[PDB]
Parts: sequence; C-alpha cells; structure tokens
Amino acid sequence: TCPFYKKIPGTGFTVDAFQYGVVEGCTAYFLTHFHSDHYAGLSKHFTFPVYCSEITGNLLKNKLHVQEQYIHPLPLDTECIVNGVKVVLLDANHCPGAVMILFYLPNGTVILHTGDFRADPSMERSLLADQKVHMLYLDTTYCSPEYTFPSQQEVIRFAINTAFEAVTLNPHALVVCGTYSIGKEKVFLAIADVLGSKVGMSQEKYKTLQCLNIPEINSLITTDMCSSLVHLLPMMQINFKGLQSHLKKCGGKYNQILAFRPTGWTHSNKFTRIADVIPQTKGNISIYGIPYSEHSSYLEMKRFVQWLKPQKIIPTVNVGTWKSRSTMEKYFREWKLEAGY
Ligand code: NI
Repeated sequence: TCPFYKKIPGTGFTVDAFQYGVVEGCTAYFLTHFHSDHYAGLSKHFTFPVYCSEITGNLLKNKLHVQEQYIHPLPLDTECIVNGVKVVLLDANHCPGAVMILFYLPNGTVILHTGDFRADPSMERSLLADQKVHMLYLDTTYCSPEYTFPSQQEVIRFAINTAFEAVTLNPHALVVCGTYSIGKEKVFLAIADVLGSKVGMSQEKYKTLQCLNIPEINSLITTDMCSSLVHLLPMMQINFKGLQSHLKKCGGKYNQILAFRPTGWTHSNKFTRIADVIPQTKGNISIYGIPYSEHSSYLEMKRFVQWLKPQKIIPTVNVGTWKSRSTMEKYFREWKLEAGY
C-alpha cells in the first residue's frame, strides 16, 4: 500500500506515489523529478492531476505520453495555490527539472519535502530562509559518515584534463560516457566542449535531452555518430566486452577507447583522493569510475539539517530495514544535540 512517508498530512496530497493504483483520498499527485523509481506507474492512461516542474512536464508529455490536460507545470521560486493550499517548488540540485516542495498547511504547519537533492549552502538563501519548517521529508540516500565525495567541480576538472591529455596524445582515441537516466549531463558535455566535438547518441537519448531547456543544446549534441568523438552509451555497455564491440562498429576510425562510468559512491572514496584515481585497462580500452554524485554527502546533509532546524525528520530512503532506520535516527539526535535545537 502507499507508505506513510509519501503522504502529506492535512492535505489530499501525495509525493512520488504513482505505483499504488488510485490512492484513497488523493486529490493531487506531485512528481519531484523524472527518475523511474519516482515516476513508476505513470503512462498515457493517467487521469489525475500531476504537479511538477516545467522540465519534468516536457518529459511526461514527450517520453511517457501523458496527456497535456493532466500535466500541471509550476514555475520555481513562486508562491502558487493548489486545491486551496499554498506551495513553492525550489531547485533540488539533483538532475534537470528536480525540485523540493514547500507546503504551507492551513493549520500553520510548514513542510519541506526534499525529493532527491544534493544539499548546498546556496539553498540557505532561497525562500527557505524566510520562515520556519516544522517537518522535513529528507533524502537520506547517503546518511552515514563513510559517505564522502568531492565537489562536482573537482570531478569535472579531473575528467576534462584526463580526456584532453589522452586525445591530444592519440587523435585516434574515442571517448565514451555511460548513462541510464537523466542527470550528470555535465560530465559528457564538459568533455565534448574541451575536445571541440558534439556528443553523439541514440535518437531516444537525443529526444530526452531536447526536453531539458539546456541553453545552446542544438550546438552541443547530435545523432550523427560518425561526426562525433564523444559517444554516449547505455551504462550496461560500459565494460570491456561492450566497448570492444562498439569499437568494431566505428570502422577503423579509432584504435583506442577512453570510457567514463559516473558512479554514485564507491568504497575507494574511503581511501583514495580524486587526483589519485586510476582506470581498469585491457588492451587499448581504459574505464574510469568517477564519483560524480547528485545526492548530498553525509556532511552536506548534516549542515543543511543543522541550518534548517526542523522539529521532526521523516526519512524517505533506506527506510526498509530496522538497522538502517535505527542508525539514521541516531544521527538525527546527534545533530540536534550538537546544534541545540
Ligand atoms: Ni533521483
């Protein structure tokens, strides 16, 4: 059944609750972002109102064929009324079009639902600064102190310099970047930019990127593989067998592949710095795992919460085991006691 952490008390609202059939008593279904665990269940046959960002709205229309009459896009950073309740959408610093939702309950309670987010100090100067938040529905994906990772900027720096050096040494080397969802576009766009190439990709993936309101996007991507030296492939094909196979398809235009796998976290983060990352190599193929996260590190999460000082925290990730739940509740208490709220 719909779990309690997907329901907004004192409203008829749900968040990211599309795979439970009709939820008894829901008058408006909110979608934080276009990732499949979140939209799971949406289709052209959905006939309830969906509230979301403009970008998520382009993807529902174009990729899932939801009918226009049911898609209700809202502008960001703007006080809006939905079924008699004031709401604001804020940027979540996750994937394109991803939002957090502020709900102002008629009784005076204020609720923030983070969706999926990477907490940042910049959020301390949004509309969130202007009033108190009583309950926080928190993205707890990496809520454990082992989860450190570098900034997005430091990771992109590493990737740009790696690719540029490799291709300047060998002008017959191909760069390939894996993907399975929206998010992490900066990786492949930053590499294509330093190399003076467009990124080439399948027709489905080009369609997906064309929904995303990226500036000058017509100049940066293409479906013509032959004219591109940065290819995107399904993440599943980013392995030695998959890459050899792909290289055969390029018709002796290339004799080397340098490939990037933007993971979330991996245990080499516990020891290794970004400067000291190395590839797995077999022959003329090298594969780099880079820790490009669109979720909060443990420290970024802790800082955001200690700044927000909520009265109650409701986790939305890792809730399925008692050991996880218990561990998270302990960090929350530590954070509250250290900060004094
Ligand atoms: Ni997500």
